[PDB]
Amino acid sequence: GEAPNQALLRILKETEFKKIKVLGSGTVYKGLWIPEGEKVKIPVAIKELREATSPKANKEILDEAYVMASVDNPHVCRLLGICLTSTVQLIMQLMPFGSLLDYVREHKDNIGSQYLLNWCVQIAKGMNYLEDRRLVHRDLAARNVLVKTPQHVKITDFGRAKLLGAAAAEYHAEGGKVPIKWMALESILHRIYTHQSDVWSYGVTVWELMTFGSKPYDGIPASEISSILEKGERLPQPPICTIDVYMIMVKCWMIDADSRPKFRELIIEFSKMARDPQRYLVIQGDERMHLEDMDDVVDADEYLIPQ
Ligand SMILES: */C=C\C(=O)Nc1ccc2cccnc2c1
Repeated sequence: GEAPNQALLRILKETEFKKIKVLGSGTVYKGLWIPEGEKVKIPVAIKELREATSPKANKEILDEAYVMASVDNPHVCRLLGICLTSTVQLIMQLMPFGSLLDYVREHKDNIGSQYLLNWCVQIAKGMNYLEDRRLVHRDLAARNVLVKTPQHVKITDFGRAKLLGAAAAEYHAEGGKVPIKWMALESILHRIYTHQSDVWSYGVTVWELMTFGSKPYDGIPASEISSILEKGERLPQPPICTIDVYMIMVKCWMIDADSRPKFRELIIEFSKMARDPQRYLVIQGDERMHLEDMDDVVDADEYLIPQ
């Protein structure tokens, strides 16, 4: 019916890694992973559940683990393994600069057009790969992209991710706390999710980046979004955006899903713009901007296990 998912899920001993410090409150730690019987140290982020008495929460972390184990792309976050102690631990690649949402808010005065457009390309490559894998993210947002380096971002948070119905080329959900301000009209109205609903949220994510992390429809209640969208209203042109960039964002927000660009087309359009960034974004001072033993440290991206 479909191709078998031969991804490996790696179980790690808790003695294989050291928590160095806390990054956020379950709880995320900065840490180091020594693959058992390998002379390598891998910077990791270790996500540990708090209560561990919640069967619900345990199902949710393993779903995430299932999806992150099944993706292998330079622009999607990858899981190194899980640890089944009292509290289940997810070990992933450390992404030391944090979320791109925070990163553009914190660095709004240092970020030039070449970085914004290259990020739009990389997120499009990430999302096109996911589409190839028949995977619908359903929660794409500048908060859900992480910064390995200012040159290199990755889509994260597969908590909401689901497969597309090949026989049913759409997903059908039922309740929760949801990101109304990022969602396609068909999603808010009919809980319909596709790759094309992922393109709508890709549009909003590009608007967050191009406004240096402004809040979409700030001050408008979630209850009002569906009406506003139905009245043909959309997020306004960011000051730095040429009409070229903004028109692409607007195409991602068309009511007809099949009228939106494909991720493969967004790769192409942002790359053309990436070859001449000052033609496509106008930024003040753009021209003048730049962004134990570590002996056996290697990045996760240079740590490959056989396929
Ligand atoms: C690409 C693996 C991954 O998802 N890494 C991840 C997750 C959370 C987080 C928080 C703070 C710093 N780095 C990371 C990295």
